[PDB]
Amino acid sequence: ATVNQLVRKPRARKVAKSNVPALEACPQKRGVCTRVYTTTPKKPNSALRKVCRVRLTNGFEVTSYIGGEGHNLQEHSVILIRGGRVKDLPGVRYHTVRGALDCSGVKDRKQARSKYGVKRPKA
Amino acid sequence: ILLQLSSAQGPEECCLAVRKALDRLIKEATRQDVAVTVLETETGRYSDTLRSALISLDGDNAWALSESWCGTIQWICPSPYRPHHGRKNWFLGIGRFTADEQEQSDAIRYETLRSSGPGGQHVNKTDSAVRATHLASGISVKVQSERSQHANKRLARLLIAWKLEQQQQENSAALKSQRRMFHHQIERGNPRRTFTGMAFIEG
Amino acid sequence: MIQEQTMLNVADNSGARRVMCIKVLGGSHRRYAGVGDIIKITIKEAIPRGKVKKGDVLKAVVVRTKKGVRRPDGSVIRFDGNACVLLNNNSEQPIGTRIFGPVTRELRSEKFMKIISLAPEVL
RNA sequence: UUAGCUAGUAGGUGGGGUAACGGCUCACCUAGGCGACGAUCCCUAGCUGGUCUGAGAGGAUGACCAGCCACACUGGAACUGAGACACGGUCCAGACUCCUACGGGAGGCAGCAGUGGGGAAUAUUGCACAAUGGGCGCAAGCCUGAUGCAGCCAUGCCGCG
RNA sequence: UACCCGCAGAAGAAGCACCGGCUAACUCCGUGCCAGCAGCCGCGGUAAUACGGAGGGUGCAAGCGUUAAUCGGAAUUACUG
RNA sequence: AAAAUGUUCUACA
Ligand SMILES: [Mg+2]
Ligand SMILES: [Mg+2]
Ligand SMILES: [Mg+2]
Ligand SMILES: [Mg+2]
Ligand SMILES: [Mg+2]
Ligand SMILES: [Mg+2]
Ligand SMILES: [Mg+2]
Ligand SMILES: [Mg+2]
Ligand SMILES: [Mg+2]
Ligand SMILES: [Mg+2]
Ligand SMILES: [Mg+2]
Ligand SMILES: [Mg+2]
Ligand SMILES: [Mg+2]
Ligand SMILES: [Mg+2]
Ligand SMILES: [Mg+2]
Ligand SMILES: [Mg+2]
Ligand SMILES: [Mg+2]
Ligand SMILES: [Mg+2]
Ligand SMILES: [Mg+2]
Ligand SMILES: [Mg+2]
Ligand SMILES: [Mg+2]
Ligand SMILES: [Mg+2]
Ligand SMILES: [Mg+2]
Ligand SMILES: [Mg+2]
Ligand SMILES: [Mg+2]
Ligand SMILES: [Mg+2]
Repeated sequence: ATVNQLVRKPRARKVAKSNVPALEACPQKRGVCTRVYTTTPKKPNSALRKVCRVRLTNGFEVTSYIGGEGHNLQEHSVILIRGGRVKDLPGVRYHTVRGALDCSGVKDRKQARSKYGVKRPKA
Repeated sequence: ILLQLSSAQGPEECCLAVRKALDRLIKEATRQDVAVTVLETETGRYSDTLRSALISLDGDNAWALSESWCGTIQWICPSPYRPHHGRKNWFLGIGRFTADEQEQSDAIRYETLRSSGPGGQHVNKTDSAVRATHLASGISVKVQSERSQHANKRLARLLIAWKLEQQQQENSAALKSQRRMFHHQIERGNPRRTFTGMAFIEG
Repeated sequence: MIQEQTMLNVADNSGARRVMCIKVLGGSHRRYAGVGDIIKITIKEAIPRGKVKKGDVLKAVVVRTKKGVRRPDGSVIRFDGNACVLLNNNSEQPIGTRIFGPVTRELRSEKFMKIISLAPEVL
């Protein structure tokens, strides 16, 4: 607080760590689904959340969320992950990008399509 | 063939569901000419509820039945044990295991040699230890805990018997471990089949 | 003139620096391997990132000996040390892609023509 | 949670050396020099004008454009020269690629395009020296992937439909 | 080439996100703690403005969302403070 | 004097 104290040892800034470290400050990373499975959300939610254990090009082995209804992902599927935590699944800090490199778009979806990789339906 | 009806980690309603799905599978096997026999049967808090069940089937039609039932069984019923619980999707697991083993034949083969840790002239020279080997097993013992060949050979017979008995025991114990681990790998989601109501009314 | 326990240098770039002959192949009670002879080796020393690893058991062809080789005119060619080329157990083709130091004409045979071609100099 | 570091080290004399001062170097002498006002060591990093943000103070940052530095396959070295220890010079060594008659040779896109690879991701193997600038030349002119342009991309800003 | 002039004809040219609170914009249907959503608070277990579709609406618009990243909000390292 | 534990989510601007 004293000016002398600050001169001797200045205000040390709080270092902030990333909550998406496996992206290594990249908007997305390509990875391979080492396995595709379902898990249970923590309290108070209830579902099978669909997740993929994915090995990225940068070596990280992370768990990613597979959003939307239904997916075609299997093992050895090459997907993009974009980051963004799924709150009620602990330890799931990345989302799979729907419509990227192996992951299909969500079938028969009509609104918020760009969020799920769905082409504009034609009439 | 050797299905395992389990309520995974689900509550007394999942146990009741295991008891009702077991009955439903009984009825389907009977109408489809398959016989069902309970082998291991663990119950929940209530006697009519089934914590788990082990089932033996029979025939080629048994495979079709096991394929129609293996997976997650979902029961849509409001709890009869908790009045206004809210959860109504008790999930089961049905999974075949095939805990089968063959009784490898008594084809022991004996080779009698000197003993290790001799202690004496007549011992240094006599051949009294008996090394027994079970053919088509891989079990080789060496008994030398007696003064004479013949006692060692008899102990070697008993010890081959006992080592096959263990081989049986670790085999059955690994099946035990697999069967409980089934109780933790039951995804309480995508149901192979869904039954509703208090009377399992559909399939 | 190589026997069991003999340490050879490695005339290729497979990664090994030192190997030990653990078997002279091709005959019961066979004592020595000269140049051109296939020996069984265990790798005692290897570079950190090479095709072969320390403790690997594989084959090798002796290419230089300190005992030397005799020629039909009675001449002898000796080398300052013993050296071998690592070979695959089954194919008996060299593992490395580069042959270091000179080799000799006794390798001129369809089994090791690849070694002969890759060698910088053939005495 | 690196506290001690330093022997050409610090200084002096003299000789040598440099375009020039100088431990720059050498010989000898002295025993110093740096360090809590952080030396040494470790990790990270081109620096700046600036850029973004912020009311500001600050925080973050250094892509483009411009100044400076450094590097030119890796490690060294000098030569030539006003200027280099020199991207498209030399010599040596090394790794890699290639040629070979096996003796021995060749090469270096971090120039512009382009290819493969890596990657979430970043473009054409374009036109022209007409302009500006540069080298050489008395000049004409030649050369100039600088540059001017054009191609591709909503990548951004702005305008319009 | 810019630019100008003439010709034809509305022709050739609108999407993206959102609509429980924060935060501008609400209803119906489907679904029934499932499927799913989610930045946080939280939604969903039959009357869901929160899921998915539709109608409507809101915000932006040749862009719109998401992700990453920095600062801000954070007086949350405070010299200002 | 001695007296341990307790099931579950719970609705209502
Ligand atoms: Mg929407
Ligand atoms: Mg005794
Ligand atoms: Mg005797
Ligand atoms: Mg001087
Ligand atoms: Mg650097
Ligand atoms: Mg402020
Ligand atoms: Mg390079
Ligand atoms: Mg060099
Ligand atoms: Mg000169
Ligand atoms: Mg330089
Ligand atoms: Mg070049
Ligand atoms: Mg290039
Ligand atoms: Mg490429
Ligand atoms: Mg690639
Ligand atoms: Mg192209
Ligand atoms: Mg010109
Ligand atoms: Mg030219
Ligand atoms: Mg544009
Ligand atoms: Mg509102
Ligand atoms: Mg939504
Ligand atoms: Mg309800
Ligand atoms: Mg409804
Ligand atoms: Mg909403
Ligand atoms: Mg911030
Ligand atoms: Mg601040
Ligand atoms: Mg207790």
